[PDB]
Order: sequence, then structure tokens, then C-alpha cells
Amino acid sequence: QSVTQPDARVTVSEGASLQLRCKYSYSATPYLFWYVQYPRQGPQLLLKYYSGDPVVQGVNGFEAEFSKSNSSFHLRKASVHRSDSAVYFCAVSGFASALTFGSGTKVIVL
Amino acid sequence: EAAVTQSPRNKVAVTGEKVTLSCNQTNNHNNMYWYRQDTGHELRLIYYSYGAGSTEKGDIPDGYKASRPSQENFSLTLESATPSQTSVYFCASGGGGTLYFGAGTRLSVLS
Amino acid sequence: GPHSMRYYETATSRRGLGEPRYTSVGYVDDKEFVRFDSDAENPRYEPQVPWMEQEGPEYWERITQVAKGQEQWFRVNLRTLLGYYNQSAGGTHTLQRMYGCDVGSDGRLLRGYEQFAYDGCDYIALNEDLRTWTAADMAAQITRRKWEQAGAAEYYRAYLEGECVEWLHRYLKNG
Amino acid sequence: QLSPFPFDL
Repeated sequence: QSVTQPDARVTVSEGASLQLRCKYSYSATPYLFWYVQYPRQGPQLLLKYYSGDPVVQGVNGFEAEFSKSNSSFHLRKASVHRSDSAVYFCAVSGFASALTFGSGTKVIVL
Repeated sequence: EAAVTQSPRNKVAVTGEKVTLSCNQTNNHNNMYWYRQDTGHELRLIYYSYGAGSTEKGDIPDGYKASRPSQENFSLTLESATPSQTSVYFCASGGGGTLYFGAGTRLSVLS
Repeated sequence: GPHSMRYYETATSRRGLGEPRYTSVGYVDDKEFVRFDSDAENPRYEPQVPWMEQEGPEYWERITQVAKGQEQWFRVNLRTLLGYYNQSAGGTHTLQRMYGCDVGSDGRLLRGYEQFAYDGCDYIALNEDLRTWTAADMAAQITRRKWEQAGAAEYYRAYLEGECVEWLHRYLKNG
Repeated sequence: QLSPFPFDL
């Protein structure tokens, strides 16, 4: 139905931890995804959550935590690199399994 | 990932021009999707397909036509290009749940 | 008492007609409460019990939309099974899906179901654990592998443990 | 509310 990324832009130092926020509002069962998009490229999967352990490990040092109570799926990385500068999208699975995307959060690592 | 590829990579069209975007997937996924992204922000669903011979209007289908002649190919047609249709178009395939995206097609429609 | 909800989706392909016959029937305990048939003049989910008359037109609309997509799922997946079993594209074949939930007296999930049968025979079935699959033969082995890889069990489990149980309770209150 | 859209066979 819908996902909301409250922070449109985040700036962090190289080597700092990263925390990206996502909130969903979906009556049905929430299938959640985090994608990354680099310049001149398409979205690439980072990780997903279907059920079970609410903490899921993903590609390239990312992990996320599902919280039914807060309707959130926050993304995290402990030590960001300059190469992590990109746009991050939170997504929820809908009709016919089409993904509905958030507006995205641009990450800048100085 | 070179599993989902789009053609052309870049296109400049004039208003009223008929433009066709092509997508090939080697994933053998039944489902295919066309999205557009205007300002490196939200990707919005234009058309999708359940398999060969299937074409379904997405969130923003007005101004497009789609064609799924086979498992691997899903094309998107702008019948009469309008400036509002300039953006980056992304194709995706899926066997359920995870979508796999092409690298994108930059389309500019001249004002 | 122990209650259950069950859906049975079946599609039968026929010779010549590009669209298979698709049906879907729901059950709360022993009672058929909902049904969709593709042969009908205006295919839609219609109630089969008086206590289902209290659902808004929005309910019937999205449920029917889903059914329309299911038809498309079956259409495509019937064709992939032809490939798996090396069968002729000019024959008659059946694919049946069953899913649902059994709840205890405490309204919590006991057993979840997600299973398919091809031509009356076993194909693939989600196990009690809701984590692993039982494949009937080598063809069903191709599906198991991709579903293990894609995390299909986790996907189905999310529905079976939540929305299924919650809707069952909803229908029980209605009845 | 029915099952979400199933994965490819």
C-alpha cells in the first residue's frame, strides 16, 4: 500500500554507522525490501523481510530490523564507506507482487 | 546483473513521436514490470505482465501500451511522446516477492 | 473449539481455448462460504452463506480482483508444468492449489497449508514446520529448489500466521 | 482477504 521514508537526505562521515528509517502502512501482510541505487543504474536488492527473525542480514554489511509494533523496517550499517553514497529505497510487496517504493533517501558519505 | 537488459540505453524523442522501449530477461521469470523514475526518486509502476500474452495496467498507464510476446521480452510503447514522459524507465522481472531491475533507459522528449 | 479456513483453487486447461477454467472455493470449518467461477457470465466471488452478506462491496471487489490475477497465475504455471513433464500443448490438464489455517481454541495457528496437485497427483506441499517443502517427484524438485532459494516458505508463513488467522476469527464472529 | 500472489512453479 505505502511506505514512508521520513528523511529525504542523510549525511554521515566515512566510518560512521548508518541508520535509515522506513515506515509502512499496509493492512495486509508486510513484505519489506531495501534497495540501493547508484548513479546511472537500476535498484539493487540489499535485503528483505518475509517472516521469522525480525533482524535480517543483507548484502555489503547491511542489516535491517522489522518491528510490527512501530510499523518500521530500519536499515543499518556499522561502518559506512564512501562507495555507500547512493539513494536507498524502502519497498513493500503489493498486488501481483509489484513493489511499491518509498520516495528514497539520498546518503552522502563525506 | 546482466540478466535484465533494456534497449535503447538513451533516447531523445520529439513530441508526438512513437517510441518503443525493449526489455529482455534471462531469469525465466513469469512476471515482468515497467516503472519510471522522474527525478531519481520514487519508481512508479506503469505496466506489468503475468507471462507471455499478458499485459496489465499499473498505477500510471495513461499514454503507454505494453506487449509481452514471449517469456523473455516485454516492450513498452509511448504512442505519441509528450514532454511529461521524459524520465528514466526501468524494467524488472520476478518469480514472486524479489524484483530484478535493468540498468535503465534515459528518455528525453523535446519541448 | 478448533476451527479452520481453507481455499481450493483449481484450473483446468481445455483443448483449443487459451483460457483454462478457473474456480476458487472457500470454507470456514465444513461450510463453503465463498466461491468464484470463471465460466459464469460475470465472473466474481459470490457469497454462499447468509452471514457473508454483511461484507461491503469493497471486500467483494478486491477479492474478485485477486481472483482475476490467480487465473493468470494458473494460465502461465500450467504451461510451465507441460515443460516439466514434457507433455503435449494440445491436451487437458488440472492444477489445484490449497491453502489455509487451522486455529486452536486460543485463536492461534496450529497447522498452515500451502500445497499443489497436478493432474490429481501430488506436486509440492509446505510442511508443518512452515519452513520446508515436500516435493512429489523430480519435476516438483525444480520448484522446491527455486522456492528454497526465493524464501517461499517464509513468504507463505507470514500470511498463514497472521492475515489467515485474523480473517478466520472475523468470519467466525460473523457466523 | 486471500493469500498474497504466489511464486512461480
